[PDB]
Amino acid sequence: HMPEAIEVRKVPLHSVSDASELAKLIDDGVLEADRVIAVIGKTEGNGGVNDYTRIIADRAFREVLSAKGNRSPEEVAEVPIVWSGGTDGVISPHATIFATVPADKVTKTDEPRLTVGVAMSEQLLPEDIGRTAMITKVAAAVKDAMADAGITDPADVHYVQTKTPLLTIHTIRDAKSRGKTVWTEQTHESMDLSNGGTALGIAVALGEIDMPTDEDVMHSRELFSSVASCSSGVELDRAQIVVVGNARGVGGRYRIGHSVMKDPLDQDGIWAAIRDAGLELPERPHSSDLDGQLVNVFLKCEASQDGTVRGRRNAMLDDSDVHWHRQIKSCVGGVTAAVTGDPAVFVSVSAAHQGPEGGGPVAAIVDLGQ
Amino acid sequence: HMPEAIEVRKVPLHSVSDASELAKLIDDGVLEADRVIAVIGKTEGNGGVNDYTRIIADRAFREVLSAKGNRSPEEVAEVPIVWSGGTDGVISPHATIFATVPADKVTKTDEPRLTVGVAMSEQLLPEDIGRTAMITKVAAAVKDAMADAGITDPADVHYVQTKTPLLTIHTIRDAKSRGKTVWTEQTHESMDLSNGGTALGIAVALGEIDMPTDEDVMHSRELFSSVASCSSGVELDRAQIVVVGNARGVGGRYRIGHSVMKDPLDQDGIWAAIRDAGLELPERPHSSDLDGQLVNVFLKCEASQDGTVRGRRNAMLDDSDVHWHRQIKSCVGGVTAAVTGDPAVFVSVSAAHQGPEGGGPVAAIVDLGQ
Amino acid sequence: HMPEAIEVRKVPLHSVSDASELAKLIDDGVLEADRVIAVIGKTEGNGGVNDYTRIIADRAFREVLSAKGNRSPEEVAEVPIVWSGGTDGVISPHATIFATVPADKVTKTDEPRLTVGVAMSEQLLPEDIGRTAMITKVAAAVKDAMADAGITDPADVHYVQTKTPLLTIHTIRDAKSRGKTVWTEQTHESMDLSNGGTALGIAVALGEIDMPTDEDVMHSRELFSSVASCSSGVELDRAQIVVVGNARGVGGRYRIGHSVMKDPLDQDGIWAAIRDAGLELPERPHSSDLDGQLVNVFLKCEASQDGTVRGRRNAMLDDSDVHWHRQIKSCVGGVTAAVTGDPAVFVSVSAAHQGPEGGGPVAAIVDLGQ
Amino acid sequence: HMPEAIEVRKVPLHSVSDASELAKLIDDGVLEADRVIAVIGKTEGNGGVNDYTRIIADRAFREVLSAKGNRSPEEVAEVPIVWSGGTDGVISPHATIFATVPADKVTKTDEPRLTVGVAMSEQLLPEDIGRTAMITKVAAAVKDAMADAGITDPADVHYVQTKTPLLTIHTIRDAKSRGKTVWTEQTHESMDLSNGGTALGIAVALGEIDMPTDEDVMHSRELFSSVASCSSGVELDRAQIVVVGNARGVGGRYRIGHSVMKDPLDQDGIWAAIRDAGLELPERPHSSDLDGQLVNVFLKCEASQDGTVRGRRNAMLDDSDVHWHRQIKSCVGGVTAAVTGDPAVFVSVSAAHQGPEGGGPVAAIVDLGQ
Ligand SMILES: NC(=O)CN(CC(=O)O)CC(=O)O
Ligand SMILES: NC(=O)CN(CC(=O)O)CC(=O)O
Ligand SMILES: NC(=O)CN(CC(=O)O)CC(=O)O
Ligand SMILES: NC(=O)CN(CC(=O)O)CC(=O)O
Ligand SMILES: [Mg+2]
Ligand SMILES: [Mg+2]
Ligand SMILES: [Mg+2]
Ligand SMILES: [Mg+2]
Repeated sequence: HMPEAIEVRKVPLHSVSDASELAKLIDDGVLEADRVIAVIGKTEGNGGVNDYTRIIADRAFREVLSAKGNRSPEEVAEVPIVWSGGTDGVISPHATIFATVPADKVTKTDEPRLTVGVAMSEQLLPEDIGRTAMITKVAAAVKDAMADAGITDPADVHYVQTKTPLLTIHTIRDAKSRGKTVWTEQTHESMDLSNGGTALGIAVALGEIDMPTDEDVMHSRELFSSVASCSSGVELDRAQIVVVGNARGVGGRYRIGHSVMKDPLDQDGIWAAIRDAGLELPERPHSSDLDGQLVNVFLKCEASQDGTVRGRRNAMLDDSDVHWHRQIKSCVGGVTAAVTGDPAVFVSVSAAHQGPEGGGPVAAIVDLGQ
Repeated sequence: HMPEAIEVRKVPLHSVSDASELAKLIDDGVLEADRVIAVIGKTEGNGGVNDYTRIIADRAFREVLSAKGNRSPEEVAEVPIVWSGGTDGVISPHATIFATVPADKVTKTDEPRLTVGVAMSEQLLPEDIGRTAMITKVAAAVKDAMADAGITDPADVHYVQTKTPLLTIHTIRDAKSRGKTVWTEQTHESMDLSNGGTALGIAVALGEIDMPTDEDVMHSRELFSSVASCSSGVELDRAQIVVVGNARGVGGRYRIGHSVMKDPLDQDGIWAAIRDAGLELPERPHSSDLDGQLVNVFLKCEASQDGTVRGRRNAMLDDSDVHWHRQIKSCVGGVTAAVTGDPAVFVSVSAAHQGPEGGGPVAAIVDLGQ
Repeated sequence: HMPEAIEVRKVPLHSVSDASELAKLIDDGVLEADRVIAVIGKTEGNGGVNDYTRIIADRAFREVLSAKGNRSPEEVAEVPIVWSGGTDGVISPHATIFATVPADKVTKTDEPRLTVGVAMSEQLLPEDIGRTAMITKVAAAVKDAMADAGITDPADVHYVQTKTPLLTIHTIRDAKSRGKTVWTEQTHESMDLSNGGTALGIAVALGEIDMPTDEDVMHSRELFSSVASCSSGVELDRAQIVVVGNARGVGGRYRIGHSVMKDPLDQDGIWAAIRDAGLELPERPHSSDLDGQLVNVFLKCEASQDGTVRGRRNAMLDDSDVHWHRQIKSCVGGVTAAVTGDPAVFVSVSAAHQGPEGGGPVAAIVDLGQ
Repeated sequence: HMPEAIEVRKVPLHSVSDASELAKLIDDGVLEADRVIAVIGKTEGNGGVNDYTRIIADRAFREVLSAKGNRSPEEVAEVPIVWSGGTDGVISPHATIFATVPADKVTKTDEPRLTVGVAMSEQLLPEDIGRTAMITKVAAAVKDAMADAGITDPADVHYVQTKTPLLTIHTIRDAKSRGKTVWTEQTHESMDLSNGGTALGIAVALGEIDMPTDEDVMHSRELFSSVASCSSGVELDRAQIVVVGNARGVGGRYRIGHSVMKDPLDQDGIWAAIRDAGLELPERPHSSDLDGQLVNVFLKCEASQDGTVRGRRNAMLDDSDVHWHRQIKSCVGGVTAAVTGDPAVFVSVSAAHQGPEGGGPVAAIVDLGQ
């Protein structure tokens, strides 16, 4: 329960089943396998429903964690690992690894430094998905995780990465066998609904919004969290919550900060996250100012329902050829990598209630040590 | 033959068949229909072979030019109009209109101001496409156009927008009936080949490279033009050349400049084009510095054959789901619109021999008047 | 109001903007432009939202009808013309033209022969779409059209081709300005909802089902019409109904029949439609038995929500790369063209409440004359 | 070297990583793991370059073969397993398993019964791919495999399933380091080239054609094998050949036959393969005649370069949205499954020199036992 200092490393994936850079970090003593508490990565699949790159990476990474540690494959299975597929354009497949640091390697400081808390919610039934029961169950797990990270002020929470169930053929039918209804009968739509409801639960937990109603979900886009990054996948019947923020008195060399991207072109929002994280930059920063101190950024993007960016129409929402999810991801990947100078960026789509409409939250993790 | 001063206006398309903003410019006396000499735009189709948005726009625009002028529909048919389809991500459909200015509306100056020259090459036979016969025929038409713009120094050419034939079922077979071979038998590939060969012809005309050989085409990517922007489409059996540069002693309020984007994230390359065009900007510019003085940028993009950007792997070239053409366009659309602050940007793909590999030329047109 | 004898001709489109075969039929005296009462065709676009091939064909065909007749372009605009885009696989672009026959060219018979009735429903408001108000307004227009065709027994209705509104940004917002809700906020989904609600209205009008409830729409797939073929498109704020059946005492040389395809592979269902239309065939027919007597077939297809065909799983519903609409269309295009021997077949997708789940209605028009 | 009797079983895949039906066949004593000599299956990925479903299935199947047998994972790695991805439309993921039968389970007969031979070619260098060196190396390995199956008359070869290298970034560059050229620089194209050259090598080995020249490859489509089914994938630097035919004096209960599909709608070609395999059927067969005696069919399909089927134009080759590979696969999947009544059919694309243009070979394996 007490927070520990964190080591965080961003590593490339050299192929779909590659975990060799994790293995290397362990071999070289940078981190200990059994101390890996979360992994959050980008994989090269389509970013849709039938994206099998997520399970390939998952197997490769868990295999390393089981092989190089004393944890059993069962214990290793409980480690939250979130793979956001789809690396359209320049986005480079990668994983960000979070591990606790042994006491004999930390210098405690009163400065804010990175902390991580993890929680699983109560079981999320198909008829919960996208409705206020999901919102309340999420909210309670987010408070659990926040406590687990040592954080009492929501202002010190900067990034809440989640994973929640989808609605499948199997679960839609289970609901129906019990005389329950589901919000939608399509798998694809349910990913966006699942993320959106979860986001609302985050927003409620952190005091960003009042408890909303069922009719708000997917509709009242003015209600949102400024720190939620939600993902979904068949593997669970609960929400997995990873809270990332800062705490004082922990030590460590990393710090997290955040802002929002107001729209897909809002580079200044990204720079604002980096400054918030504690890097001192010029008034007009450039990627060349970073000198290896930016570990990663994590952000959400979306096409707004109004079909416009900076007053100009685009055709993303009507495009039956290439889903707007993939279009906007590629676009924002560029806008983001142009700030960071590094195409290994965590850029995710499906952003309902995650940041303002047409935008998204952005978190930055920086290295403030020697 | 003598150059005239140019008025250039960028207008949105509000729908696929909309030319109302052109009609408005004519009604309001900004330009005269019969003085429109070129149009270069972005349309909302797929950007591929079966993109019928190009012909829809074409009809809409030519209808206005015929209705509001004294030119016959035949004369109006000779006006070069280039539609680059595919507006992935935020890119906004639009057209940039170039028109000559009556003598009683120009103040002649020795400063460099925008000039346009136009030429059609000799007939380009199917077995010419992608080979040195195309290169030589292009080169001669580019010299013709350069002369037509009043430009003697290639250093004053900043943007050469072209349109060249594709290879179709019909033409591949014509070649064969005469006992000729073609470079490739696939329509899709032939668009990229056609643009690449044309680019080489531009590079030869301007002294950027020595005359290459057949085996160089599509292969020697170190050979390229820094001003070529080439497009292709079934409508022609000749190359249409639009040379855009500057000349002194013409007058007008617009000026063009250029640079190259070294890779997809090279915002500084875009800013370099804008400075070259004559806008004085801060050392680290931001879009908010532009205050309506940037008319448009025109640039090419591509995924490099090495599969990497700033040393990080991406999976664009292996992606059988969404062609890398569309991925990179969306990405670079974002990177570009982030510089200009305006999603109406001319961003095109198919860049062989147009700028360095993985990059492309970028031209900027700025308004230096009151 | 009284029914007339019908001439029906299926013509290819040689390109996206080609109506030359219609022009030819008129020039050769096969039919009169002013007597064309409906056109139903397949166009080569993507079959999705951003399919601009439908408007191209529409313009080309209406231009012929206005040029070669005495009807004004306004009157010609009232002719129902339905374009179902997406010709995946072998499906060949084409149009089926229905025209009335002058009295001096008909031999009246008591045999059932083809008749067509047309109606427009009351205005369909955005909050009607997919709900019982749509169902009732449709139902009344279907009764209107049935009467217009001279049909009193629903058993003589074999094919009801419709066109209904979609929900757009504009209409979703109009609803909201009046304090109304809409069934869904996504354009793509609303096409399927619009067709499904319309189908239910057809089923109610013909006595195939009892009046359903709002919650049935898109959900109770056991409720369906065996003759409905519904399509949607922004051009209208009403439903356009084309009823095609038979009546006795009219004359003419064509007759229509129908059945259902129980699943995507149900060739026997197609053969059953052809027999029902009045062609005498062997017990096990083959395409070579048809000898030019099959004008066309018109049918719907879909992937079932259970993810299976003849007890075998497929992955259509999870496929984020190529929408199942396009997969199933291509599949059923083959299965269908294999029966008819002619790839010009009207195969459409979006089949909720149109035929049993995983299947669809199929109608056949045959030539029983000399 | 001497041929053995063969047991062949077609099993579904219930998910991407499922080999449970293979495991079940082994547990139930139907076949022995160590006697599995080839597996040929369909997987649910995109059927393109970035199809990771093939490696998932591969791992799942080899894991079973290693776990349930005495072969080492190294020996199990030598078993030819060919996964053809892309199950567009109704096609159901599945694997066909071939195993030898112990002598105490066979009744020797002079009737033709199924035999399998396997060979690996000499190393295939990048500059071999698509050229006559590939053709000769293939041809020799096909003769090797034919001998390994006990077949001296090519007329007894009915299906030759292969796997050959692609050209990658890595291999294209290796070629270049040795001062060699490659046929094409694009991975996607090289899959089709690789299959086409291999097919030609099969055709040469079996006496179907004379040795062709480099310029014939991909161009002279009148040259083809009537039994070749070629696939490609990064895993090899040699061709893997699986010859399937019949031999007399072996015994077993299965027999193979073949024909060709002349075009995508040629159901009679499929029925001809089934008859050739030895099933007695009515003059006009129907799927209901099969009564469980059809194990599987294996066939190739393609869009012809002339853009037509049974004299009607389609738009497959110009479609930049959904590649014609996927369109034609879905179409032919339907046409095929309609014959077999079973959506688990091996339908593959990339058919240059495999069957006539616009068509493909089709082989059928039937169970003639009790
Ligand atoms: N809900 C999700 O996981 C959305 N994912 C889906 C996927 O990862 O395949 C896309 C993304 O994260 O950008
Ligand atoms: N060769 C071309 O015209 C390439 N075009 C093709 C098209 O416009 O549809 C894509 C682009 O210009 O970005
Ligand atoms: N609702 C529709 O019109 C469905 N359409 C959409 C389209 O035609 O673009 C697809 C089809 O008819 O097969
Ligand atoms: N060359 C190949 O393996 C072609 N494959 C590619 C793949 O399996 O992903 C498609 C098919 O076999 O139908
Ligand atoms: Mg948002
Ligand atoms: Mg380039
Ligand atoms: Mg149905
Ligand atoms: Mg073939």
